[PDB]
Amino acid sequence: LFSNQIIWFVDDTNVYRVTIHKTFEGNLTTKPINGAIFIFNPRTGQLFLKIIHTSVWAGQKRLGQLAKWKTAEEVAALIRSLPVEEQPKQIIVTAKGMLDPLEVHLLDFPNIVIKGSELQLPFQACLKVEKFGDLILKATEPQMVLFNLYDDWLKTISSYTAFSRLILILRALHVNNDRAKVILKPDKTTITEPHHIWPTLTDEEWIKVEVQLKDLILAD
Ligand SMILES: [Cl-]
Ligand SMILES: [Cl-]
Ligand SMILES: [Cl-]
Repeated sequence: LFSNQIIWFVDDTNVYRVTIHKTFEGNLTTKPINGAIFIFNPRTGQLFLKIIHTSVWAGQKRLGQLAKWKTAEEVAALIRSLPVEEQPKQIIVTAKGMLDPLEVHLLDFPNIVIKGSELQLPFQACLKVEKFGDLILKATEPQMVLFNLYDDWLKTISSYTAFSRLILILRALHVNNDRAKVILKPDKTTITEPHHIWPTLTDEEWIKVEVQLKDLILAD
């Protein structure tokens, strides 16, 4: 996972999003809201966030199915925009419905291996992190935004350790957002830098946090 080969995880979970409301007449209305594709490099921490504006669905039906195809289209478009040296060698998807769309969209890229995964990597949780949630909510058109999901961690820990830390954060936020946010703020003075995603914590603080997040996930 952290070798010389560029690897991307691709998450389509958040592409097609809706709000459901029961009207005064007793029927359900379903209205799309903006979504996002998450494309993540586990070695470097790079995230490509492709915001999906609701206008893309105009006209269309079976939007949850079409979202798999839209995701594959956008992955291919990103790849086309990158020099060959920056293109991934492997694309890993935790949703099985992404496999066939990606295969058909990436026929011009014979070097790229597509595989499925049973890992729990819930980028959905990022919608709970104000930076991402508000950006996605308020967008008025599609756009791509770059992030570094490991902040400054790699100065002192390995990619393996950083990946493990990130997964514990995402899973804990997914399972119990309120308690995870408390765990991640151990002191009144804990802050997150404006250009960071996650709090600035000491090594001792991260040790305790990681154990607490793991325990939270186990308690579900
Ligand atoms: Cl884009
Ligand atoms: Cl490593
Ligand atoms: Cl989870």
